[PDB]
Amino acid sequence: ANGATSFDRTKKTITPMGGFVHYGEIKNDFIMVKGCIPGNRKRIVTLRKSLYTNTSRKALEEVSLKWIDTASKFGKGRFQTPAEKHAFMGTLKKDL
Amino acid sequence: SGNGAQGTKFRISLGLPVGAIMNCADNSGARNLYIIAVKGSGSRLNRLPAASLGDMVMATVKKGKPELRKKVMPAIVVRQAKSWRRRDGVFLYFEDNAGVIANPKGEMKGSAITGPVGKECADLWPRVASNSGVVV
Amino acid sequence: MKVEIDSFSGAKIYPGRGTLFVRGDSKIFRFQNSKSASLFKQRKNPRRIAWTVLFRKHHKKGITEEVAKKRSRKTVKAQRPITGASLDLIKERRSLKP
Amino acid sequence: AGMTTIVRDLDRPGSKFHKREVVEAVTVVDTPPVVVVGVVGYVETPRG
Amino acid sequence: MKLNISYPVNGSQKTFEIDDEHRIRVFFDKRIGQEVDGEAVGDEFKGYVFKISGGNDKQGFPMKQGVLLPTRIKLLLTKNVSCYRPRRDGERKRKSVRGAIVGPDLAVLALVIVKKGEQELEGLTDTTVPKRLGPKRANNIRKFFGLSKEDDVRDFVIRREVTKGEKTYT
RNA sequence: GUGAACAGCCUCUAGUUGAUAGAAUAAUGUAGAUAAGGGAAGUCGGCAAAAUAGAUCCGUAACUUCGGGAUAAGGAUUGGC
RNA sequence: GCAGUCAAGCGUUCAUAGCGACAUUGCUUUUUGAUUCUUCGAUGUCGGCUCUUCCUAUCAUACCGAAGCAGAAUUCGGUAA
RNA sequence: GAAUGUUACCGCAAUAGUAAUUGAACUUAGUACGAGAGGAACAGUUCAUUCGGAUAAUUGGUUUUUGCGGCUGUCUGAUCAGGCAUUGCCGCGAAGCUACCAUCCGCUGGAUUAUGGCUGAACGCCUCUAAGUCAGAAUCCAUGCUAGAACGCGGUGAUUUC
RNA sequence: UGUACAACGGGGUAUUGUAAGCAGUAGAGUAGCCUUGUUGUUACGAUCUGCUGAGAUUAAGCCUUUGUUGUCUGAUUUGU
RNA sequence: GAAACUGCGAAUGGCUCAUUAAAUCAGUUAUCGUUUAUUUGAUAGUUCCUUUACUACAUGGUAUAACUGUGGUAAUUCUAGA
Ligand SMILES: CN1C(=O)N[C@H]2[C@@H]3NC(=O)c4ccc(Br)n4[C@@H]3C[C@]21O
Ligand SMILES: [Mg+2]
Ligand SMILES: [Mg+2]
Ligand SMILES: [Mg+2]
Ligand SMILES: [Mg+2]
Ligand SMILES: [Mg+2]
Ligand SMILES: [Mg+2]
Ligand SMILES: [Mg+2]
Ligand SMILES: [Mg+2]
Ligand SMILES: [Mg+2]
Ligand SMILES: [Mg+2]
Ligand SMILES: [Mg+2]
Ligand SMILES: [Mg+2]
Ligand SMILES: [Mg+2]
Ligand SMILES: [Mg+2]
Ligand SMILES: [Mg+2]
Ligand SMILES: [Mg+2]
Ligand SMILES: [Mg+2]
Ligand SMILES: [Mg+2]
Ligand SMILES: [Mg+2]
Ligand SMILES: [Mg+2]
Ligand SMILES: [Mg+2]
Ligand SMILES: [Mg+2]
Ligand SMILES: [Mg+2]
Ligand SMILES: [Mg+2]
Ligand SMILES: [Mg+2]
Ligand SMILES: [Mg+2]
Ligand SMILES: [Mg+2]
Ligand SMILES: [Mg+2]
Ligand SMILES: [Mg+2]
Ligand SMILES: [Mg+2]
Ligand SMILES: [Mg+2]
Ligand SMILES: [Mg+2]
Ligand SMILES: [Mg+2]
Ligand SMILES: [Mg+2]
Ligand SMILES: [Mg+2]
Ligand SMILES: [Mg+2]
Ligand SMILES: [Mg+2]
Ligand SMILES: [Mg+2]
Ligand SMILES: [Mg+2]
Ligand SMILES: [Mg+2]
Ligand SMILES: [Mg+2]
Ligand SMILES: [Mg+2]
Ligand SMILES: [Mg+2]
Ligand SMILES: [Mg+2]
Ligand SMILES: [Mg+2]
Ligand SMILES: [Mg+2]
Ligand SMILES: [Mg+2]
Ligand SMILES: [Mg+2]
Ligand SMILES: [Mg+2]
Ligand SMILES: [Mg+2]
Ligand SMILES: [Mg+2]
Ligand SMILES: [Mg+2]
Ligand SMILES: [Mg+2]
Ligand SMILES: [Mg+2]
Ligand SMILES: [Mg+2]
Ligand SMILES: [Mg+2]
Ligand SMILES: [Mg+2]
Ligand SMILES: [Mg+2]
Ligand SMILES: [Mg+2]
Ligand SMILES: [Mg+2]
Ligand SMILES: [Mg+2]
Ligand SMILES: [Mg+2]
Ligand SMILES: [Mg+2]
Ligand SMILES: [Mg+2]
Ligand SMILES: [Mg+2]
Repeated sequence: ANGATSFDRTKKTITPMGGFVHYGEIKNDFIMVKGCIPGNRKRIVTLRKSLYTNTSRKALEEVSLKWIDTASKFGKGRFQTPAEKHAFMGTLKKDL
Repeated sequence: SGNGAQGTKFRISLGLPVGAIMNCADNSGARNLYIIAVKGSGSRLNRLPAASLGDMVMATVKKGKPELRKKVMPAIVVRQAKSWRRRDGVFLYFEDNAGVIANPKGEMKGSAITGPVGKECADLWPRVASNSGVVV
Repeated sequence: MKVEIDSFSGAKIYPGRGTLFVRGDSKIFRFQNSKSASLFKQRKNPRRIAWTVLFRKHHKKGITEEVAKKRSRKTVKAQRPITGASLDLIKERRSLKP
Repeated sequence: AGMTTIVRDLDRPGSKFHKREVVEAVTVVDTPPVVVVGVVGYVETPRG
Repeated sequence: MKLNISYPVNGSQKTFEIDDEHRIRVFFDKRIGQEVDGEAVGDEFKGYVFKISGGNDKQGFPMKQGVLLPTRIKLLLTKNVSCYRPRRDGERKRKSVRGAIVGPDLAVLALVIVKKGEQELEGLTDTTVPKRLGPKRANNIRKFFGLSKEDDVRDFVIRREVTKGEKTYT
């Protein structure tokens, strides 16, 4: 329940359906960073402490996540959990 | 924007470069608005000044009451066509391009506004809020 | 955080996903993606498109166990006589006869 | 690893979007514990 | 949101306001006619099973059974239907209605007890309000008391005492 | 065979399979294409490109040397069985 | 084309806040001339598009000083490309 | 990319380059000032322009995924399944590439200029200046950022037997 | 010579939008025989329906893997 | 006798002269070509079941306003749950 939150509550990791495209499943501790970072997926990346203390009011804002999208990134993603997908479509030809 | 428009405006995708013609949504008699400029725009070599929903433009009237024609007057874009995106993360677009003729203060000309209106236009311009039944 | 649903397909539209269309009659149409969005603009009729919710509904597809029996009911069998009627004289008045 | 979307309520008193939800792009970086295999010292020199 | 709850056995009704959206969130995406297990509403309601009978959203608009939707739509109304009282003969009016699917927009949810929990509720299973009126017509008296029409109804009609000054009447 | 057709597209007969080759698929090109919103604001200039198009029916202005203008313009229609 | 010095005058009064006659000293080389040194066994010879860099005699943006600067607006000047 | 033993890892930083810009609204304030008409700015806040460096969650664009479906003509006796028409045509189309058509990010110290000052003689007075000195700008030098001198450099690992 | 690598197969993800085959009292209808009909029968009919959100494709720069098969010492060159 | 149900009325009135040129309208016809609340006058022994162990006729059925009580909305001759 990495991707779960106070508001979300459903137990799920951050890994999108069918995993991150081109990467994998994220089975360990991670950083989530607002917005986009330089470099591409799978690349070695350094996260460094800031060189200055910033006030700015735009920083310092303590934020709590509401909901994180766990849907598939390998297509037009619809469902979040594999449960929610069986929930909505129901029983299929293979299944039970 | 910038004159008599109370509050500020978050950036919205530009659907109307100069020369675009949009429907006129009020009862002033004006059928359409030909955009000759955009208030409070920028400058870059060869860039076309563009207008977005909520902006104030200078325009003319191509079809309309001949007393509205051959003259330049300010107007406010009430509806886009080009899909724009609000902070709440939605990508939305109207059916037609439309705006109403307005005095520099940002007060209307006619008393009514036919069709829906963007909130970004509404929040920004008080008088528009008055005459607009359907917001967004 | 409202998860919306598509006005064509019927699938849930989670935040940020898809697109929104304000028709001239000021009726709103939300799509989960370009597929429904186009198909809507193509004047396709969803009850004719096999994968829409409308379709499977109208054609009655996969509703089986939602058509079965259910138990929801209650039991009371009480006595709370007419007001101001002295319900102390309203008990011994009814054991009936027969 | 890649990216995803997040929704949170915004606290920015004065902003039109104060107290209202905003969807936001993010990235994720897989960061399993690094391990310390050595330490090097450095001295100041007129050269550097 | 506020809850307007009613015990159809006693005739008792009390309101409860519930903050903390998670607790509220049990009712979401739920229709009118579906039942709720009250463990999740709180621990005071544990073991009580509820019924969603209606309610009013913000702006107070009523719900309507059957409309589905978690929204507010406009409908043409006629005689003998909910949320419309006609002011003229064959008068119809197109009015706004709120959907029957519960949503966070609702200011008040109308609830009807089905079964009783393990804890007595302060104003409900505790107090009971007697029916306003007793039988009027012939056999209804007979069939309230099961009289097997012989027994002479006029004895079995219910009487209401009232005091006029120092003179009490029946 | 399709169709109005010696058009275009596909085949029978006959004749070919000749034009250095291999591996890749950067920039730039040459040739074929697509682009949200706007719509000539580009430019000497709509250069280019795009739009139109068959047939049946309906409808068709100025003006004219009465012969025209004229497919004027503007419309609806088209499969299969 | 641009900037000086003298200060009769303009500026209600007051030469020089801001201007400035008669004169006079200069700078500049995106004006035009004047000349004809260089290229006539050829340095592609309008304009635009485009891209870079440089100049400051600064239109704007930074900080100042002055006023016939109350405020607002504006004008003169400095450091400034 | 030869050669400064070989090979590998981690670093230093000469020198060179450098970057951010401009506006508006709220508030200050119908305040200061003014007879009035009119009417500011400093701090605080929210956005915006031009610029730059990324980036593809989302949305849009692209389609030889020739992925799926549809359609015309013809050819394989028919069916199934297919071929040919310079990618035959059409709808949808993942992946990638990509867009102020999408989203994110764009640092803070010092020394100065003009200028306004302190102290202060020359010149018993007076003077920001002569000696000495304070404050100071979109400037400057750093910080930061990008290269890394292939003839600038440091630390560390392993260093061959037929 | 091992949470080794590879080629397939499985599962997830994703795209299209309901496969072939078979069946039906679906179907504007149409023929042929007689026992000339108190659903008379054998068939044929664009299309519809059910099995069937099926079938197909899915890494070629998707995710994954207790299954299967196979691979794991050729060449050159370097010294203070 | 409030309220409310029920029944009736709200289609008369009053106003205006916009359209309307064989339309309206006028006089004169027609319904053996139709509908008509009301008023007025006439008009109804028949209703059940293979027809002795029999059907409530000394009269069969609930479901609602008003009311009570819990509610929503800035807001109306709004109204919801019980
Ligand atoms: C381009 N050229 C060319 O072909 N010959 C040269 C000529 N030299 C000149 O003196 C002259 C006078 C007028 C002109 Br034009 N030019 C020409 C310039 C030049 O370089
Ligand atoms: Mg991905
Ligand atoms: Mg994706
Ligand atoms: Mg230009
Ligand atoms: Mg004209
Ligand atoms: Mg109004
Ligand atoms: Mg598309
Ligand atoms: Mg797309
Ligand atoms: Mg050749
Ligand atoms: Mg060739
Ligand atoms: Mg070749
Ligand atoms: Mg190319
Ligand atoms: Mg295309
Ligand atoms: Mg275009
Ligand atoms: Mg156009
Ligand atoms: Mg034009
Ligand atoms: Mg032009
Ligand atoms: Mg021209
Ligand atoms: Mg043209
Ligand atoms: Mg051309
Ligand atoms: Mg086109
Ligand atoms: Mg012509
Ligand atoms: Mg036809
Ligand atoms: Mg003189
Ligand atoms: Mg003076
Ligand atoms: Mg004078
Ligand atoms: Mg000049
Ligand atoms: Mg001359
Ligand atoms: Mg010369
Ligand atoms: Mg020469
Ligand atoms: Mg020459
Ligand atoms: Mg030459
Ligand atoms: Mg040359
Ligand atoms: Mg030449
Ligand atoms: Mg260029
Ligand atoms: Mg003075
Ligand atoms: Mg100065
Ligand atoms: Mg420069
Ligand atoms: Mg310089
Ligand atoms: Mg050697
Ligand atoms: Mg104010
Ligand atoms: Mg004054
Ligand atoms: Mg700039
Ligand atoms: Mg940019
Ligand atoms: Mg195909
Ligand atoms: Mg065919
Ligand atoms: Mg077959
Ligand atoms: Mg062939
Ligand atoms: Mg050919
Ligand atoms: Mg794409
Ligand atoms: Mg710093
Ligand atoms: Mg002093
Ligand atoms: Mg000084
Ligand atoms: Mg000095
Ligand atoms: Mg001195
Ligand atoms: Mg700066
Ligand atoms: Mg320094
Ligand atoms: Mg920096
Ligand atoms: Mg080096
Ligand atoms: Mg070294
Ligand atoms: Mg192998
Ligand atoms: Mg199907
Ligand atoms: Mg490649
Ligand atoms: Mg297997
Ligand atoms: Mg009348
Ligand atoms: Mg009933």
